[PDB]
Amino acid sequence: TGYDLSASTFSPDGRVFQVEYAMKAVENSSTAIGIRCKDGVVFGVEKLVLSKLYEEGSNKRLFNVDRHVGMAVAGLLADARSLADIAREEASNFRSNFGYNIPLKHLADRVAMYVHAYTLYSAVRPFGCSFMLGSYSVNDGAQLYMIDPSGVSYGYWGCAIGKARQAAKTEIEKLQMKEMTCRDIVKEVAKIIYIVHDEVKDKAFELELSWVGELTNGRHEIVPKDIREEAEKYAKESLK
Amino acid sequence: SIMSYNGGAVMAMKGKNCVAIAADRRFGIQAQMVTTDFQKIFPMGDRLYIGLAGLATDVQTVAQRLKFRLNLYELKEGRQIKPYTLMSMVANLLYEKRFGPYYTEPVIAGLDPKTFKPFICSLDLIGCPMVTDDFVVSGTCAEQMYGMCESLWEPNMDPDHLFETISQAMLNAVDRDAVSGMGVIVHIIEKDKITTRTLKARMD
Amino acid sequence: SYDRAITVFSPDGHLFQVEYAQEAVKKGSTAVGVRGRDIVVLGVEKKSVAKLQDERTVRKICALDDNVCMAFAGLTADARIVINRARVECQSHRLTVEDPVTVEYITRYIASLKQRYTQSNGRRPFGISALIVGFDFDGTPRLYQTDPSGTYHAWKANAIGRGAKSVREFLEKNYTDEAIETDDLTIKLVIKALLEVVQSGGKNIELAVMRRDQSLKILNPEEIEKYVAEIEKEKEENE
Amino acid sequence: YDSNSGGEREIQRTMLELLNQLDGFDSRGDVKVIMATNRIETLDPALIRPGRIDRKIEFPLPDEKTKKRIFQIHTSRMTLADDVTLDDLIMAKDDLSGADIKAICTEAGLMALRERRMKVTNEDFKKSKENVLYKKQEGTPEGLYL
Amino acid sequence: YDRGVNTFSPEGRLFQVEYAIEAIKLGSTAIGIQTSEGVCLAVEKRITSPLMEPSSIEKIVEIDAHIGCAMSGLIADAKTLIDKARVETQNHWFTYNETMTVESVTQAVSNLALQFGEEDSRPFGVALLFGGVDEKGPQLFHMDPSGTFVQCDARAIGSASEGAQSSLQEVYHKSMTLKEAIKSSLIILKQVMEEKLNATNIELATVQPGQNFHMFTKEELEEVIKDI
Amino acid sequence: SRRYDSRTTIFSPEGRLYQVEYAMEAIGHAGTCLGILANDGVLLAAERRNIHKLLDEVFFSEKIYKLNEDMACSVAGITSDANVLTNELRLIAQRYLLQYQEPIPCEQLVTALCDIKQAYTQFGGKRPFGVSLLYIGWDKHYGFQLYQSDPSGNYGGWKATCIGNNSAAAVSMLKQDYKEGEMTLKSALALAIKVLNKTMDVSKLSAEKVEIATLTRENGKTVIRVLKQKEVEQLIKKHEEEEAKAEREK
Amino acid sequence: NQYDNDVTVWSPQGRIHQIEYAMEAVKQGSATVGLKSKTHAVLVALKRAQSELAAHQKKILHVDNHIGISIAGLTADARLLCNFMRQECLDSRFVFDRPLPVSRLVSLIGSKTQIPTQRYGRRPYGVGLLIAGYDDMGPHIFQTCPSANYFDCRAMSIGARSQSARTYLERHMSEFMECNLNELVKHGLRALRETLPAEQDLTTKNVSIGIVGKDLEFTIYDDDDVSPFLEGLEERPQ
Amino acid sequence: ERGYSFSLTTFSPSGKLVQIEYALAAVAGGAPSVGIKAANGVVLATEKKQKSILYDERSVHKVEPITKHIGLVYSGMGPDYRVLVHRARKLAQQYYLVYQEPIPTAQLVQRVASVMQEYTQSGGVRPFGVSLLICGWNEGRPYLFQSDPSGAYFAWKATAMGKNYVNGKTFLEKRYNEDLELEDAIHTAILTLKESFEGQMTEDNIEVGICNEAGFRRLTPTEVKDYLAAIA
Amino acid sequence: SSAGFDRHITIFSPEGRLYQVEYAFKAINQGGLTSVAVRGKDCAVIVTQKKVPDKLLDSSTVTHLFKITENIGCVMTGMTADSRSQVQRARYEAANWKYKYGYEIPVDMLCKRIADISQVYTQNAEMRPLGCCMILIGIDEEQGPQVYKCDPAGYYCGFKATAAGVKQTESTSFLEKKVKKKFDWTFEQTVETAITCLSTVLSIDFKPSEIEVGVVTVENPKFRILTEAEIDAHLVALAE
Repeated sequence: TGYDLSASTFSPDGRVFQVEYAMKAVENSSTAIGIRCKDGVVFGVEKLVLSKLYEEGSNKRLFNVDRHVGMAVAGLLADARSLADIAREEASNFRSNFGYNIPLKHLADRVAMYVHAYTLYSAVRPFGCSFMLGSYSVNDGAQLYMIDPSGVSYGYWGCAIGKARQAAKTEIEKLQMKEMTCRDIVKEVAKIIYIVHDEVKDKAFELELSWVGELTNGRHEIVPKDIREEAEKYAKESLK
Repeated sequence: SIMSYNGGAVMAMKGKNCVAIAADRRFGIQAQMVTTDFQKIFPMGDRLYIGLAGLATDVQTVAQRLKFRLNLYELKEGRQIKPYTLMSMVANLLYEKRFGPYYTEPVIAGLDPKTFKPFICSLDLIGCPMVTDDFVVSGTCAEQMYGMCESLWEPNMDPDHLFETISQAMLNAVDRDAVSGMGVIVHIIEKDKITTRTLKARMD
Repeated sequence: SYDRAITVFSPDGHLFQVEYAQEAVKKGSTAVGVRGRDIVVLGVEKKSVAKLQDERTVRKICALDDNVCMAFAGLTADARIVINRARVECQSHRLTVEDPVTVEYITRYIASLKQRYTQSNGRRPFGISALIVGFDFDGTPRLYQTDPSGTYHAWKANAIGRGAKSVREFLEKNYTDEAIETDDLTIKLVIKALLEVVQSGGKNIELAVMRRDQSLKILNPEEIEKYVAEIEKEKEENE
Repeated sequence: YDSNSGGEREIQRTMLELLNQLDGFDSRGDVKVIMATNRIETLDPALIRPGRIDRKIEFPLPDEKTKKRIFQIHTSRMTLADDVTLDDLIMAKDDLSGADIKAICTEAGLMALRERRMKVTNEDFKKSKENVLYKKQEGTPEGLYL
Repeated sequence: YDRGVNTFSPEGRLFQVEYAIEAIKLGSTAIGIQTSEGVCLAVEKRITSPLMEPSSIEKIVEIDAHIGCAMSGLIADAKTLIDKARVETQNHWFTYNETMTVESVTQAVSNLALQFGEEDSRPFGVALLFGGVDEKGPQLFHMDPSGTFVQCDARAIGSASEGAQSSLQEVYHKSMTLKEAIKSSLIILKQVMEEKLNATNIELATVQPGQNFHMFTKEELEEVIKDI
Repeated sequence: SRRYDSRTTIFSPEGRLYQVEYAMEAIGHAGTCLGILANDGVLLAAERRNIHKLLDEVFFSEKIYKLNEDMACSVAGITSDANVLTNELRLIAQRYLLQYQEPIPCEQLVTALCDIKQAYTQFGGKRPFGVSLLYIGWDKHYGFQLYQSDPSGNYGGWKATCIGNNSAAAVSMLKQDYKEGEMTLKSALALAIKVLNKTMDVSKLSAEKVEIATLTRENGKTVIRVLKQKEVEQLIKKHEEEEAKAEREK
Repeated sequence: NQYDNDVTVWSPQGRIHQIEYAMEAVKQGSATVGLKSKTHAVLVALKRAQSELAAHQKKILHVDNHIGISIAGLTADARLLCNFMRQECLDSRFVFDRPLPVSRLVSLIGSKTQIPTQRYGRRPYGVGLLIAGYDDMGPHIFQTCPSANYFDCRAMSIGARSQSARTYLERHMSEFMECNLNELVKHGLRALRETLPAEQDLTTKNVSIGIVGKDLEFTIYDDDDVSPFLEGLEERPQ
Repeated sequence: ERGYSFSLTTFSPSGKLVQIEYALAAVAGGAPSVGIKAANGVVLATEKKQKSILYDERSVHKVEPITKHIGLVYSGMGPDYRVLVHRARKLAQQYYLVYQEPIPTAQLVQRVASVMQEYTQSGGVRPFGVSLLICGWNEGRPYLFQSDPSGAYFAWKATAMGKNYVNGKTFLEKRYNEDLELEDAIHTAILTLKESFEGQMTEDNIEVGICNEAGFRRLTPTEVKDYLAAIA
Repeated sequence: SSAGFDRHITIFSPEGRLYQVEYAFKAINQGGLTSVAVRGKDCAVIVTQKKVPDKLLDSSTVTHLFKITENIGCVMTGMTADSRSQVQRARYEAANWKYKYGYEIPVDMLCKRIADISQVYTQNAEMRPLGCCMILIGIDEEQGPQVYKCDPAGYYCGFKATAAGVKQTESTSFLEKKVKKKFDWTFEQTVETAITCLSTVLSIDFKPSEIEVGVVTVENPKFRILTEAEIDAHLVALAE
């Protein structure tokens, strides 16, 4: 009875349904998952297509915040670019003052306070979009951290974001991350992403792919399809 | 200088059961006289005075800002102000201006509000209190200032001897200079009554 | 549907708290007044003074300058601000533009300030009005009014309070050039139109006549009785 | 309503039966309808379409000219007393009906019979003038200085 | 129900903006006409009581030397923007050395049309009619509190503007001169007015490049009367 | 439900003052004070809200506050909201005495705090002052001046005052006892004893539960007299002697 | 409907209708179809006026030399961003002395409309701007919406009755990447005229057309400038 | 109405004010703290009981003296006490070094409670339900004052709040009259303090502060029980 | 029962009861975390645990043990989103004590400083209650070990043994008879009291991996988290 209206104020049950509204708003977004391999971190995004609707390859959810860091985001695209610029400005402060690679653990804590402070004040609103933070370095190594609109800072070897985060993470436990090469970790995502999220609900779509790691010398750039023989690795076992 | 501009000298010498404070009546710009009725020592509360020597503006401005904060405290509690309270009030007010401090020579001479015990103190223009029990020394010629006041000022002084002590002290130190002169007023206060006298000096 | 009124307009295009505020002027202290080619007059009464209280404290009508005087109605709380607020501006129009205060300037200030007074959520609106009484330079008359919306308008005579249109109907006969040819008949005509306003008992009646640029003086209970005698004689000889 | 009934909701719907009863289907002739009550807003705009759209009037507070006239006609047919003046009665009151000016002279005649006078006596004239000095005829908030 | 003013409607659209159009209905009716030789406009003063002075409240004001104006709706809000643009035309005549064009006057007020700030707490429901002569000759502009700008050959506002625009476009003449615009103005005038015509009932505004300013002059209104 | 919303900023709806009607209700709650006309002096009275004898009475003057050497005031209302107004006008009267080196005339003085109280009753949604405090003093022009502060900004200043709503019984007494030119300040002091013993609810005029503060004009000291209960006790026996003398007639 | 009041407060379903309410204002405007080829781009809009004697108010205007734009919906936020577009276009034109591509420039506009759609006490902004421009890689056509989502497209349309435009666009937009300017302009109006009711003009003064290119500066085509585009037209069938 | 809105304080139709009145109802539900003004000094006896035996009173201290010659005790709720503590720790020490001398405690109650007035009276969002018993020694004559959230400062020779506020105030109203013997006043003040107190009384169940004319001294549960129960 | 805005604000009820604060008391209970703080003679041991729903859970980030200073650690409960924001704050307020005052803070005042602004979080409802719970430890001069706890109602609290939270009510009840004793506690005795109190609350006694156990003792005053090697050594030591 009006207890779920204000995000700053709590409810008689001890929580806020506005966070549940922001959490389930991420559930309505298209499936975007992530996984980290030994020498790198794999990113991916599934972009929905209705009619065309426009020139292919633009307005993609893959964003580059920092040299060694990358973004796999879901949800509303304006807040996705907004959270990309919030992290871009945060990465700009660490590069300005210091000039070396921002550790991903403390980078997630800086973005944690941002997203958390947005949930404190009822003037602003909690962002109903989620993102995937991952990075690799020679001294640091490969890390993948998952951040939720509630502000909890943490990370897993892999995570799932989209319509269903259960069936998307079901096969990750049997997937071999370390031993198999990062290039094989990309196809392990590309196969099931075509399997799951069936084409009956959405007729046309496209799967974005991005990876950063030792093979890229720490630099983050979107990897195309035909490059690294990924186009054939995509449709090989995904036809089952 | 700003001090010697308006001139003036304040000397507060305490007696036995009473406290006396005096200041010259001469007020003028440099070597030219203006008027002798300009008031320097102003009454604060009851049975307590304060001396001021310096720029007449810094004499009036501080006395106005002092009476300002004084009445504010006296209206909250009807009791009078202690000499230690006024000494810290003037020192704090003069310290509020660090690089801009007003140029004056505040000298607080007055009785305790509770009892008849007299107390005097002197404060620097920057807010530094200088604690002296009874006698203070000033003037122009050196041999008269520190030489006479040792044998002049007694440990216990009566209003008679105390008035004649500062009399010759303001006659030898002031009237020696050509531009200094034009009379000196003396304020000697005690618990029973407040006495105000003036010193006879030449008009040259 | 209907949110009543805060700031934004109502669905009918008008407001409410404004219309609601003008009724305070109706229940406030009534006032009257007239103008002429040289001398002008006014009146207020509605003092409700029992003479057992201080008479100078209830005094309301004042003057910024000898040329321009202030006449208001309603509660004097906000009007005391209108006094001081106009005293600062009339002193600025004194200070800047040293010429005598023009009625167009001073009225726009109060009006421009009376518009922002009703604007913010924020500054409280005025629930009272006022009417400027005075004379233009070189003896020409000036009288204006104020509106809770921050507008000004000029009248041939001051009629407000209860029966604004009824007194204005009596002011139609006041349009003759005979008023005011002599200041004796004008004051008698002021007590005439005022006789139909409230009690008109002569006690609380207060009238100040300003002749040309000379400062007005409140009529004492001496000349007021003589002007009331000729008004009663003109009524007795009218048959 | 008295007291708790069938009820806080449905009683409004059986009053809504009155609302449609006066709408009405189908209002044609008269059967004149003259309504007297506090607020007219209880009737829906759909009711005004059949009627009645003529006009509604309000009774203003009778002034001193109306007080004396109402008190005069009531005392016209039935002869009054000469010692009681109508001037001080209408002058001492402000904005009062014709009924209120009547029984303030009755409350004087009320106490008059305790002195056992059927005749007109000047002992009541002061006691009636005392009721003029008693004031209390009118009151209403206010209280403010405007 | 539950109208959110500047916050949009469930349908949806702005509401108080439409109520600001209703605020034009309560104001006096002004009927403008733009002609090749000049621009003529008329509005009724609507004197409530004989105490009212005719020149006290006027709906025609002068923004710039070559720019006329006709206000609408509220007065105090008009004269606010009026005197405002008068300062805007003064700063435009300084840096650019040339008088401000009637065109740019619109967009100057149109930026501040709806601020949703301290002004424009409540917005102002004052419509503005911009007349004058720019480098292109005589022009007549119309705007609303929402900031719409459309160049109209003949525009009417106020109460009778509904019935005024009816007979307006029918008898309007685009290619004719001011000679016909004289009698063409009094046509719609005498229609909408229910009372006798005098200099104090209405006011005329005529601005021409060669004859100006003008504006208007005293006792030319009664001349149009006897010319019927 | 047009006036049921909390506003405190804009006015009500028929032209009446919204909160000021309710502000005068708080003034008539537990208020006590009185005033009368006196030549060559003036007199005021106070009442202690707590009659408990365990109080220390170390507050000295409490319901009567002294804002100046030549002027004082009598607080009737919430003591918490008034203590902000005490130092307020006291500093405004001090900054005026600082500026001109001349005692602040009570004409503009009273109207200064009335406009200060008016700003809190105007805008910002700020809580109005529910305290009505008196004013007494002397000036070089009109001499003795009496004033009473009101929340709305229009002062209730007159030559008499009514505090609180219970004092309405004393208003009909003050208008009937209204006199000009006779003082004898004790004539009104003995009359003020009749005000407390009759019009006020508390009878017998309990000394420890009331206070009487008078101001006698003296050049240039202007001595303000805090009595307090000293000879009020003999004024009790003086008023009772009048009651014992009045019963001798009948 | 009380949950749609505050833009900050999320609805029970998470969808904020204040953006969709401004989507109506975008869809309540005139029908405009922008499109681009590899060589040059042609953007088209529509004009409507209050009365007959009132000149039809123009929509397409010019900002940057190589950036043409159209507009629909509220004019208050339009000219606010239009002057904001001037300041953003002169940023690099002054300091860097080069024009800004549409790619990175609209990213600032999307962030400018993020604050009014986020914090409390603010409202979204209905915007019908269709942005064009030429960087080194050729033309780009974006879209403006209260949701602050811009998509790079060859052709897109907003406003009233624009759903019928996209259907005619899909097969045509792929074939319009080849042909040159002239025949592309008259093929652009062959779209809007099918969207608009077929029983009325479609005059010269009620339609807006503009053309921008890499080596061709953007010129506003209105009134007599439209006449060369409207000559040699195929009438609509019945 | 309503009608008073807030800033600085809420509204009532009849008397006092609603809203924070409910916080005043929480003041009576706070920790009871007795106080005593006896002869040349001020005695303050509070009541502190932990929830379980796992707590040691040596950590949390309910008596936090602001000055060497001025102690204090709180009657009311929690850290809003500790909020005005550090406040008064800043507030009283500023005025102490302005004139460099303590000055009689009457002016201390004037200034220190002046901002406490505004702090409690003005809108704090949530209200403040902590009252205080003010003490000190001034010019040989000490003082015992009682403040509240409403900002009304009192003066009592023996006072109590929290529990016994109905019983103990009427108790001290009858048995105690005017000024009596110092330790004999502490007796009857503790007798009414144990009236509604629990039957189990230990060194850790209460605490007794004392303001000497030689300066405040905070006692400990050790010397509290070793004195008497019954302390006198 | 509720009247007015008291649902969304912290103002007290007619019974003198807070609303938004009383709903945050069980907001820690919804976190599902039991941290028991018990102090021996020369030492104090904190026992906590965690849940591993997915095999991708990283022990590093999801570890709930937070170390404020070298000599002073802490632990949280309830929602972990707000807890991290208070962690970096305690590091900042302790650094102010290091900067200004020059030495290490007793942490007794750190609980006051944190709870003072935690009271500001409880002051205005627009900045949210921040329902994270804080439990502190430390070392003071000649005071031996210490134990401190602060919930987000904003006071400073510490005692011999104090535990509050979801299941900590059942732990303190068993420890009343268990801790007394109340004599010199060996390191093996303090660890034995960590499992036995957990055995009354849970009695699952799963792998020592998931549970996190810290200790603060005076040998080297620095705080140290128990290594997984020694935890399993003391686990098989108490169970024979």
